[PDB]
Amino acid sequence: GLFGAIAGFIEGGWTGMVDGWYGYHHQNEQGSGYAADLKSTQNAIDKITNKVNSVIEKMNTQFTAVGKEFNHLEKRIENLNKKVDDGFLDIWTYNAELLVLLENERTLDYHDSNVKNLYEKVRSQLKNNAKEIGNGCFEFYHKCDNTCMESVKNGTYDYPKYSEEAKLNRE
Amino acid sequence: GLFGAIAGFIEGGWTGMVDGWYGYHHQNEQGSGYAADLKSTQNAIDKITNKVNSVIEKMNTQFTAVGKEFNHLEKRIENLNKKVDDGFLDIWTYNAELLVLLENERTLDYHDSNVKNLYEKVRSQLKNNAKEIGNGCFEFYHKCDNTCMESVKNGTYDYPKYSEEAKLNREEIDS
Amino acid sequence: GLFGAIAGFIEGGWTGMVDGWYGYHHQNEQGSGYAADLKSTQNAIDKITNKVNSVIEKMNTQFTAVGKEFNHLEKRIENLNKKVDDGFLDIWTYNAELLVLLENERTLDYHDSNVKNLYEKVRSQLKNNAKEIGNGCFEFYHKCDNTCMESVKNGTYDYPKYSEEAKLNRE
Amino acid sequence: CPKYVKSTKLRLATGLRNIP
Amino acid sequence: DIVMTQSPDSLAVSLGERATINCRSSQSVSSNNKNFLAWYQEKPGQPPKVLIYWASARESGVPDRFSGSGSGTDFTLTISGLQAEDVAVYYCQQHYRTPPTFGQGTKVEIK
Amino acid sequence: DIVMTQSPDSLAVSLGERATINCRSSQSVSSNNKNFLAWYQEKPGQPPKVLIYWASARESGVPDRFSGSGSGTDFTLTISGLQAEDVAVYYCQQHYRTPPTFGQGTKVEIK
Amino acid sequence: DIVMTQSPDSLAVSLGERATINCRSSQSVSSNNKNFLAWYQEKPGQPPKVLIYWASARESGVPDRFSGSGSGTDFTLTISGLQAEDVAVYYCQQHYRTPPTFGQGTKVEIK
Amino acid sequence: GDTLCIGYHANNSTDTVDTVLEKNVTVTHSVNLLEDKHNGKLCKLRGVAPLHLGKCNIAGWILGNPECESLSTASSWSYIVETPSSDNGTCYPGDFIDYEE
Amino acid sequence: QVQLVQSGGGVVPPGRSLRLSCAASGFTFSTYGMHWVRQAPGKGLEWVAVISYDGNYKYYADSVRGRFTISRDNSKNTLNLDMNSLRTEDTALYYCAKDSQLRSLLYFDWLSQGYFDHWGQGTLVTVSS
Amino acid sequence: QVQLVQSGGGVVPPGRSLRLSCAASGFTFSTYGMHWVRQAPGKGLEWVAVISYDGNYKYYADSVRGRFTISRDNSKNTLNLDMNSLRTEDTALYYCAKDSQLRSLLYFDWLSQGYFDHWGQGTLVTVSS
Amino acid sequence: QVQLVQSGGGVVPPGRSLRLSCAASGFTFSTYGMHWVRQAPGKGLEWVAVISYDGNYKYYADSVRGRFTISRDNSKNTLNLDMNSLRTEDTALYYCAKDSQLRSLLYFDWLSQGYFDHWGQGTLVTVSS
Ligand SMILES: *[C@@H]1O[C@H](CO)[C@@H](O)[C@H](O)[C@H]1NC(C)=O
Ligand SMILES: *[C@@H]1O[C@H](CO)[C@@H](O)[C@H](O)[C@H]1NC(C)=O
Ligand SMILES: *[C@@H]1O[C@H](CO)[C@@H](O)[C@H](O)[C@H]1NC(C)=O
Ligand SMILES: *[C@@H]1O[C@H](CO)[C@@H](O)[C@H](O)[C@H]1NC(C)=O
Ligand SMILES: *[C@@H]1O[C@H](CO)[C@@H](O)[C@H](O)[C@H]1NC(C)=O
Ligand SMILES: *[C@@H]1O[C@H](CO)[C@@H](O)[C@H](O)[C@H]1NC(C)=O
Ligand SMILES: *[C@@H]1O[C@H](CO)[C@@H](O)[C@H](O)[C@H]1NC(C)=O
Ligand SMILES: *[C@@H]1O[C@H](CO)[C@@H](O)[C@H](O)[C@H]1NC(C)=O
Repeated sequence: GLFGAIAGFIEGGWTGMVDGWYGYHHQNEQGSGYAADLKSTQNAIDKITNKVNSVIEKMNTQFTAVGKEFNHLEKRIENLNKKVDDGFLDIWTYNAELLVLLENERTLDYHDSNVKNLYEKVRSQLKNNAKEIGNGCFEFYHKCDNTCMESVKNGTYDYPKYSEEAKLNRE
Repeated sequence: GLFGAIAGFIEGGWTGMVDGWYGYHHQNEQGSGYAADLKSTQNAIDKITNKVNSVIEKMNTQFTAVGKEFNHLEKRIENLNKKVDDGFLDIWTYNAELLVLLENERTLDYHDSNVKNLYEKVRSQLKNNAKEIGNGCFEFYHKCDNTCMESVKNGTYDYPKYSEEAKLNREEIDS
Repeated sequence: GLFGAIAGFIEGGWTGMVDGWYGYHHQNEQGSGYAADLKSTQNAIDKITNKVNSVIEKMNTQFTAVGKEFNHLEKRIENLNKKVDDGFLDIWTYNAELLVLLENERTLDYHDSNVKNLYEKVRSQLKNNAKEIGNGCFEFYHKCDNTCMESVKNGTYDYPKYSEEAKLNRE
Repeated sequence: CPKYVKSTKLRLATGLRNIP
Repeated sequence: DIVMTQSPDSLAVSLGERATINCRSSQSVSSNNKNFLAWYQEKPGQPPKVLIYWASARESGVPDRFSGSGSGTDFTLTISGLQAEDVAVYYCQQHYRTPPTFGQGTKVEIK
Repeated sequence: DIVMTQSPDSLAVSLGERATINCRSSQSVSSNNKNFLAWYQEKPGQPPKVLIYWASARESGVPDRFSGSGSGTDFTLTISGLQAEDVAVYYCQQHYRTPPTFGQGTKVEIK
Repeated sequence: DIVMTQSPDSLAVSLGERATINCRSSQSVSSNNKNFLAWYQEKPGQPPKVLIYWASARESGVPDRFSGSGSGTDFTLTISGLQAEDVAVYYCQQHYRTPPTFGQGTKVEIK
Repeated sequence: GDTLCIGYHANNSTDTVDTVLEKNVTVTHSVNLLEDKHNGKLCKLRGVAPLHLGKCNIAGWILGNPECESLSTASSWSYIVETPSSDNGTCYPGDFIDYEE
Repeated sequence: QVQLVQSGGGVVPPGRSLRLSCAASGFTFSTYGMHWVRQAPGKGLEWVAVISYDGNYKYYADSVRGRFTISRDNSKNTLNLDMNSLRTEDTALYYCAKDSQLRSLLYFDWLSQGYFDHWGQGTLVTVSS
Repeated sequence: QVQLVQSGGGVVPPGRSLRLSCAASGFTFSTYGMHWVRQAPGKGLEWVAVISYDGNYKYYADSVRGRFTISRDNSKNTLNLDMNSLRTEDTALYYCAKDSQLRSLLYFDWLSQGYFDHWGQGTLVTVSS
Repeated sequence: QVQLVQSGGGVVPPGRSLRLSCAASGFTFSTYGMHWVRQAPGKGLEWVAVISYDGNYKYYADSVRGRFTISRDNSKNTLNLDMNSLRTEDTALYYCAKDSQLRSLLYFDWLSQGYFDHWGQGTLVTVSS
């Protein structure tokens, strides 16, 4: 977690939301539950499947015959064949292992970045109409109903619509 | 981008400026126009040229003759040579392709990092004297005359001298 | 210097402290001193020793015999062996150099990550009781003894305890 | 034993950017 | 599911003229320049083969005279120089959510 | 420095039943789902040997009838199925600060 | 662009002593602890060769008696023990902007 | 006013590392992945001294060249060492076929 | 050339099971997810079920949820559908399709699946007495 | 060994084209940028033009902009300078120089060039009737 | 298999030096760290010192600091422990142990070691008049 969102300022995930890698939990007078931000996790799914395809498809191996045989009178070239196979084994093992490790670290950092910039988008779209209570949660200064939820998640939240009402409860 | 500054909280690029990767678009009562930042994109050019130099030149290669010839009674050694060349082909193709893709992502992340750092520098330099109106734009709470753009673009903006008029005009705005 | 903490909005490190990679500089009416964030840099050396083991120890080799002897009547086989040696030389130098370069950059930016995430944690606490004067230094709006120094070293700051005093002190 | 490389320096960084 | 219907149906034109079929979706389908729609054509007794994929490209094998364009929520199939053995049934398709809601179906027939 | 401690000292216990040995630390020891404790068993005139590492895992050579547990600041050692050769001295230590302090010592002895 | 001036112009000293010429730039040239300045020297009938690059280093083949320093906007070239074969013209050159600008130049010669 | 600060460690280490984006950057702590120090010795591989034939090649030891009858035999060896000045091989001229074999 | 041959359909009364199989050939099978789609008589096509490349995740249409059991096998390259508690509405013409996105990952029940590349020859099923 | 030789200069009345070629050998030419620089008689040096390693992006000074045309042929390791629209002030001694930053990238009109490593022997160009 | 055998103990009057050394076998030495820890005749065990894997960083306890000296030689597979200015409370049974963490970096003054993997038999060390 280089960006510090997952296992950072958010203590942990939610186990009751199997509907998206990134979601919102909201409660108000007439609604409570877990729902996902469709666009962000859809883009994440597409990018990750492209990443996996990029990792796998770059195998372009033609028809090879690794098995070779040599009798006693040319043990030297048999040792050379063993040397070639051992070297190929070594380079493949080292490169593949470190590639897998680096790719896993980058994937975890990608998910961390998606959580972080989803939080960034929400706070930027919300400004000071809510207090940052912590743990990636927001406490609104005004009545924010279901269409207010849809305004926040869809991206069409309105600043001046609730500004006066928020200022009423802020003093 | 992983920082949300390339197609992030700043949506689209600017074709209006030509004098660098990272810049500004400002308008005030006396003038307007694009004004590209100098130092940040100069450092960016330096690091990118070192990056491409490292990618290209770190592969050193000596004289060799990969072309071998064999006769009909020695098909085994011919196939061994073919296997050696083919294995080198696969190693080079995969290592090069993954290097290209990883470095592409790395340099795009670098550019996103640079533009976000520029935005964070201007945001920390201006702070409460300006209003973040989204899309990477600051609206001053005062009418800054000159050296204001210049000091923002080189990180030496004098905060407290403008702060008095900024807060005086602020009271008109936020009650 | 991607995330912008080291060599970014921090002018430079403190050479007067040796305790940790990610240290503090407290100062109150008694005096000043240097200390280190135990958890963060403990985690840092733990992950970096894991990096060192995953780079060095993972290099997987068994018995090899490189040198081979050939006469003047076996020039083609010796040339093939020379090409093999040069090929593995080229592969190993290329991957070694690029991999160590990438690991260097990733480790430097992990340090940047830890410093910035620590800065963001101390900003997440102390949300409106400190002026961010710059260069990573918080100018506190309330006088508090070392319970608050150790408390921001320690993850248990009490905002409402000093919130009203901070409001009163601000004009 | 490790593989031979004609490189000169492979120093895997472990510490911060040393800026006194 | 994203309900999706096309207005013109059972259109009948003779040979050589144009036949347009616009197709509407209740919710935005395309995003990030990714137009998620396909057109499918089948004759009676024949499997439905793909006609236009991605709503702008051409699957190799279909005649060049078949083309389509559009973005957002309006997506049109245009036939120029319609030929006799191209009488069939055309289906819309949105592969944006997991349930692919096809259009209720439009049909072309010679005049 | 962090100092270890164990409440039972020179406890007397017979064959076949449980001998619990707790261990209390000055402050917290574990961090990031890792218990930083090791137990040490040595007979008189014998070198100490590592007994339980990370307060939950078992080694090669240590009998299956013997294990341990604990999390946080109080860690326990259980003697299940006591043999006569188990008469020894058991030790705590935290390898969480650069001085790993050892406990003042506890003993098991045949009741 | 950027203009610079070498205040001593056509200064004359004999063999063995010290010759100092400065270089004041219109704006700062050095960045990230690196000096972006070079010095050039030409003899009559010869192209101007590089003398000191990055204001502190030395081109291989240049005698050790040629040394220079400086930071920010002020830089100095110093001659330790002038020789009669070093009568020539010295230049400043900031390679920081796309118009590299050479100084007006100074002359060193026998007294 | 009371003031807390955020910083990072700094020392006087002259160790430098090279990255993709920049070259010759000093760092506080490092480990060197490449070792360039050799003891200038032929250590026993697998705990076995090499069959150092001195002034004779494989032909001298195996065929029995009289110039190297002095050197004794070993129950085992890991690898065989020949000096570059080893010329005392097949003293009678001829073709020792499959010698490298 | 892709080929999706299928057989096993026929006449069936309501209230009993039915097995269908769609063999695949001419292309690599274990990398492409496969799809099910049906043609009610006198109606349009509609969605049935999907299964991923690895067969780990299995998604269903809203209409036939809990009654249709999709599975695949990669040893013999067959996509099979199981039939539980049929009704007269289930009478249709079944088509086995292939997804387009290579190695498409389906970890949530609404994700953007690819379009249909290639379609089967069709098998006839009737639910009548 | 780096070598820079150029020729083709001479006397020319105003208003007719003149072309100069600076052939280079003994070093890797295609991986380095080149420069043009001139010595006005009785005056100091001043910059003329620069071309990068790939030859895509070119730049000129504020005195000869829109009149000169710097060009390059890496297949012959030959630098060229098309030179039109003369005036009397243009008389000088032309040198071809090599930049120091290996494979430097020039993308805008203010970047930092490298220092000049090696210079040509110099050819005379003059403007007289 | 691991072996930690040491010798060099005996009777030493106060104020005079003493040197201890334990060699190791059966495992790779330079990778793992090494420790010293002492058991008083009746009191119990208490920590002494530690050295890093490469021997660059040498760390001490809070009691024997300024009097002991830790050193190691990876070529000879030998640990060492020199001593200055002993006092009467240095009677113990000196143990040298191993570190479980592979290639651990002991950079700063409070980092966490690993559990002491395997142990030496112990050589007798005492101080008396
Ligand atoms: C200030 O600079 C602006 C451009 O930012 C220019 O239009 C204007 O003439 C200058 N005004 C003064 C008063 O210096
Ligand atoms: C930034 O520009 C302003 C305006 O000219 C100037 O006063 C200031 O000195 C500049 N800062 C630096 C560090 O060059
Ligand atoms: C804070 O710390 C110092 C030691 O660091 C302590 O002696 C002092 O009493 C404390 N100051 C206050 C004001 O409590
Ligand atoms: C620090 O936090 C711990 C729990 O993590 C708590 O017990 C303690 O009181 C806090 N403060 C100090 C000064 O140790
Ligand atoms: C750094 O300075 C310290 C004094 O604080 C000195 O003992 C040490 O030798 C110096 N380090 C180096 C590498 O020169
Ligand atoms: C690296 O920089 C140091 C100063 O920081 C300098 O002494 C040294 O010569 C440089 N080395 C290289 C290879 O550039
Ligand atoms: C052994 O080698 C030496 C090398 O100086 C040579 O003079 C001598 O004749 C050789 N003896 C035999 C028996 O080959
Ligand atoms: C080290 O060398 C000794 C002496 O030859 C040998 O007995 C021992 O087996 C070697 N060490 C190992 C770990 O094999």
